[PDB]
Amino acid sequence: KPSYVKFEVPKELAEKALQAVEIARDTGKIRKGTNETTKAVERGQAKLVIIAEDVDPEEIVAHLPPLCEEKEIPYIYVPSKKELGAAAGIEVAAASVAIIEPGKARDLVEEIAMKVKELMK
RNA sequence: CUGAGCUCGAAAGAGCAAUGAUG
Repeated sequence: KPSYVKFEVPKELAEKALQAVEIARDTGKIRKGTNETTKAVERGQAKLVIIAEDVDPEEIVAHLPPLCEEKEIPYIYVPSKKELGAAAGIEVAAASVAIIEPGKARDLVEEIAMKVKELMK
């Protein structure tokens, strides 16, 4: 486990976020890679943000949790950049992803957003 | 900013790329 995990995770919650990224992909609005993830926040209203637990250097995503406390935005880690990339519809690894519109996945974002907001306290 | 594309020979497939191709 890296230095920037602000909370620990079972096999669940991070796998439910992985299949949330799939369902938003064509049915809603998704943005790809850590720069587009960072833009998604600063343009004022992301819906959620996803990060890979296996990043090296780890310091390159360390600006996302702080930025997510300034913007009141909820976030969650998933087991690898290579399975995050696959979920996002691409074949290169992705250190992070952002949700602009959940599509079909509105109520799937809502039930995990609520649980993120408690395991963060 | 855009945000996925690019490099090559043949009968072919490998490599680069969201840790950023194109512009």
